[PDB]
Amino acid sequence: HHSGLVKMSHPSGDVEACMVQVTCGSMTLNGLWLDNTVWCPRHVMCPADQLSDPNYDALLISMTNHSFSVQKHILRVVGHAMQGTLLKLTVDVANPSTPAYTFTTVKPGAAFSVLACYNGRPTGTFTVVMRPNYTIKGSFLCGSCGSVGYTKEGSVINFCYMHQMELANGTHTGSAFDGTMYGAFMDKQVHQVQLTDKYCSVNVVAWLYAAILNGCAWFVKPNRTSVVSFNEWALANQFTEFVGTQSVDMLAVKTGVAIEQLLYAIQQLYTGFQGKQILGSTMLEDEFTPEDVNMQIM
Amino acid sequence: HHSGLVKMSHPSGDVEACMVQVTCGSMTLNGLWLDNTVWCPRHVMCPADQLSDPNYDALLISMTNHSFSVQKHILRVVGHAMQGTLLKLTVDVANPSTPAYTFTTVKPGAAFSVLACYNGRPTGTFTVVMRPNYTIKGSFLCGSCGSVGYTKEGSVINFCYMHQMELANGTHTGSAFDGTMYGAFMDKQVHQVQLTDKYCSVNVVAWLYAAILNGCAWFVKPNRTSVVSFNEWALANQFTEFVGTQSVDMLAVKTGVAIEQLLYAIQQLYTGFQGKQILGSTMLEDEFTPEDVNMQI
Ligand SMILES: *[C@H](O)[C@H](C[C@@H]1CCNC1=O)NC(=O)[C@H](CC(C)C)NC(=O)O[C@H]1CC[C@H](CC)CC1
Ligand SMILES: *[C@H](O)[C@H](C[C@@H]1CCNC1=O)NC(=O)[C@H](CC(C)C)NC(=O)O[C@H]1CC[C@H](CC)CC1
Repeated sequence: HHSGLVKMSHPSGDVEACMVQVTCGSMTLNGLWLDNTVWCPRHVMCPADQLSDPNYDALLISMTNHSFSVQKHILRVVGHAMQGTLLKLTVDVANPSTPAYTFTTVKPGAAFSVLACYNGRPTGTFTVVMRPNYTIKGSFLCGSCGSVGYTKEGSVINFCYMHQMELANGTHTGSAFDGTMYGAFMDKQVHQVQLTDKYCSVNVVAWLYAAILNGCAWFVKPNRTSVVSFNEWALANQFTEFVGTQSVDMLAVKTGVAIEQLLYAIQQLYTGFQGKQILGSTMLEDEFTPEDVNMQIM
Repeated sequence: HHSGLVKMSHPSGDVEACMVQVTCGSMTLNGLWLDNTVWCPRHVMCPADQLSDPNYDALLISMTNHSFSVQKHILRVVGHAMQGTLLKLTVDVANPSTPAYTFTTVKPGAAFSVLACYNGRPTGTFTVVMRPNYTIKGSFLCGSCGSVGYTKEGSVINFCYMHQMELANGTHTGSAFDGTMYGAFMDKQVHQVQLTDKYCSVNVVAWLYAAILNGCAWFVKPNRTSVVSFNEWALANQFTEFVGTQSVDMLAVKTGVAIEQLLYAIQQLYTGFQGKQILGSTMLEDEFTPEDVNMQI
């Protein structure tokens, strides 16, 4: 039986109306136009020559307001400033389609939508999970920097990601809108190695609840492992710490299966399912969130 | 190495702008507002009581324009007609933000984006493949009927799907905008014969090409199988006819691996990968298209 549990993105219209193209000399990428501000990655300021030890403090100083061209396809720059790894450009027109929005950094295991853009033109949307090593997967090619990731709660869009780079292993990372880069990473063109990844325990729990909700519960036993004992075990077996939420608790209540029974199950299934399947899979899945499961199965 | 091959949907803004809620007596669902026309599933006319064998012709006759209420959240009806399994409602105001559009009927193996809506409010977007048995997977709950699926050629939206129903196995089907149901399913709440799914061979080929481009070519041998023998093989082993395309050919040029090498490979890998992996999987994947792979890699 098909669960109906699929990778689902937020509708992108609200964010499509905010996307612009930013150009600084030879470099062109994408920007986010909210009210009188345009956000974009600061390496738009760097010529490909100096991309390996860029001196951003001196590059900023050398710019005037005319150094920046902002175009809308899907504007006059009257101020410029640097905030971490992002530029904050002030323009003389307030975006007439600015959504209600917040800037909140996301934590590992959280899911968000990405609107992939090239030259200020939205081309596609997909959902990603911030991994415990502060990378995301997804699809990003040359020119995609400035593409934004976001969630939506009510009328309020939370902008949480602005795309910056791709790593050697093909994963990706970027900034939060406070200007910090997710994970270590520096916006320089140099080899950077990401930390070891980990399974997102709370998302595995959610997925196993989805399985129970879908009729697949051969893996449930009376046996239980406590949260504290699971987290001790998790440090040493490449799982994140489990933190519960009202969202998980809703699934426990709905199914009548306690969280602690699923943490025990995870300790057994970790290694393989010995010929059985769960939701058409033979390994644990950690990219669906409790919120995903509550939305799409109930 | 993460290949960068993901399930990508079209930006939904253009379509969000056309979504409305349609109410008829006690039922409500979603509709599509293009110019002066609102499209919605005709079972909006059916009371819950009588969803097993509705008399749609008599329901339509029983109606008047004032039976139907249309509201845009994300409107007065002055005409109403039935086209197959859909209603075509004429409203007095034209949708100003009507995108350039056409109506197309997707074929099995083809991908399209879905805007899932409840009460006229877009809530989510995902991509599906029309399966060889004319169903789709996706995520659709109560109130989702009237959600639409679409492709894009340029700035032009091709509307191909309006959601109608769920089958006992959890899969879904809907109407094309000419009013016909994909796969001849009836918009009646009754058990119906669902054919068996098959592997979309052309998408399997595209996936193997993606593996090659990602530096996973362990399965590539100089051995070759012709299209016609493969297609003969495919009938007895739950695969679809392979039909080449310019998109596929681009991939054999990019990689330098010929189609027939991969058709031979499919015949071997169908039995299992024998301890090895392809793009993190131990089974063949058939929901990424030639167009996906070219676009994303
Ligand atoms: C801005 O559009 C790009 C996005 C890259 C391009 C290729 N795929 C992407 O996601 N960002 C960068 O190019 C970035 C600039 C520095 C200054 C941060 N550098 C970068 O991502 O380089 C990568 C390119 C890919 C290779 C392959 C492993 C490694 C370095
Ligand atoms: C219109 O919004 C719904 C969408 C369904 C409902 C639940 N999930 C969906 O995809 N369509 C219907 O409700 C449909 C109406 C008839 C007149 C076509 N009925 C329907 O899909 O019946 C299904 C419901 C689930 C059961 C499962 C054994 C089979 C029949």
